Amino acid sequence: LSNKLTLDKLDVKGKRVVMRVDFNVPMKNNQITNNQRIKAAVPSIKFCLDNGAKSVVLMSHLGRPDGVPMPDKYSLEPVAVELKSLLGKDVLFLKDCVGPEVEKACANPAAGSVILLENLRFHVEEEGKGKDASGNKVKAEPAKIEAFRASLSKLGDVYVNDAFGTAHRAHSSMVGVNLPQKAGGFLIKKELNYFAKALESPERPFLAILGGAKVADKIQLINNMLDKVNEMIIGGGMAFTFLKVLNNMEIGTSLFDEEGAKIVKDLMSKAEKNGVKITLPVDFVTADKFDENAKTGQATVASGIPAGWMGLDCGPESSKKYAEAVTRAKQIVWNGPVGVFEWEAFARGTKALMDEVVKATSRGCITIIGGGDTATCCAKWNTEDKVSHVSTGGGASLELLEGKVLPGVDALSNI
Ligand SMILES: Nc1ncnc2c1ncn2[C@@H]1O[C@H](COP(=O)(O)OP(=O)(O)O)[C@@H](O)[C@H]1O
Ligand SMILES: [Mg+2]
Repeated sequence: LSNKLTLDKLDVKGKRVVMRVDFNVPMKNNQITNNQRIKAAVPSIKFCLDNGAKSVVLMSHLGRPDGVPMPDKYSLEPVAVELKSLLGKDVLFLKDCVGPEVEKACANPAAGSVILLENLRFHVEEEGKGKDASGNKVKAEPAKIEAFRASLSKLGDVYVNDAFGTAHRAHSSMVGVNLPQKAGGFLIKKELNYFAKALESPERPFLAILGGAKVADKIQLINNMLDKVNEMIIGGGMAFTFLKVLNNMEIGTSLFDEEGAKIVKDLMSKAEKNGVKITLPVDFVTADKFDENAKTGQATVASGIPAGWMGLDCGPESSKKYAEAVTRAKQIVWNGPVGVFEWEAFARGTKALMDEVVKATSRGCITIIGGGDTATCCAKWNTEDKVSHVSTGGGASLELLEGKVLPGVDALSNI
């Protein structure tokens, strides 16, 4: 960022600001479970308003609608409502993010107008791909992508990107906006500065804790991370891929990444060569279906998971092994709950791991927890202030740990 235009050097007096934020907040039945990512953008938004912005037009994705409109499942409308509360200002919600009606509402707003656009991923051109409404994979057309970007660019005179949590995504709203000044917000500044200091020479041992459910994405990041860390917990939804390939463990209907499976053995060889201690769980809480009211069971690696059942949390021997890796660390980066922590039957391991990480912070371990869902763990159990840093970035944070530049940063104007 030292090299890039940032919002503190952007003259906004009388300008419309179009601002990409990560408002991809966790939900249960169109209710916001954690407004952390919303609050995190407020400093950038208030700056613009305080310094005389004509308008701030906010844009984000929510979940993975795959390029089809899904207002019933994936609308940002609840986020506009929560934003109102957080800003003390009213927020005009629009039901689309591009096209003539949107351009019109954004062309010349009343001074101080805050506008939140609908889910960008209701359009295929944001990601550059998705699925048609029948579930068949489609790829977007370049001339349509270009038009999508041109339409977004009409909505502001100047562009800010404060979407740290999405900064690893080279999507239209993140790298494609064509305006003369493209400036990083304060949340991006705050996050890049923390990780720059913490990644420069990590305290050792440096433990990465990888869990969660986006197994196809995350498994592809392990290879570079193995040059940076001394230990790695591979837990949550990611473990099953590894145990299937390594132990031939019967995993039931647990998450499994078919492509990921093909590099597991390569990753474990690299880990052995780099002296990275891999800790996989050894036991599970199982469920007879993917429901919070499912019947619960126990499984071990040796027993396997029964057919039709899925592992949704680690068990007590796993928690103990996770605790011992946490006890040995001087620095930790954790992204991905180690169970379906949202559901109380499957929350105990993630809760146990959190208690250990809080303890560790107390004896001077540098502890970093990131992700839309992993940070919600901290909100759930009131630990946001009992670890060293809660980041709004999960996958974005792991890509920094890999040593990469984030495209959403790299696309900003130079100083
Ligand atoms: N064994 C599992 N099977 C399915 N989902 C899991 C498992 N363990 C954790 N999860 C889920 O992982 C999700 C979070 O994954 P992810 O989005 O990758 O993390 P973050 O948002 O912190 O980057 C949670 O919603 C949680 O329910
Ligand atoms: Mg997530």
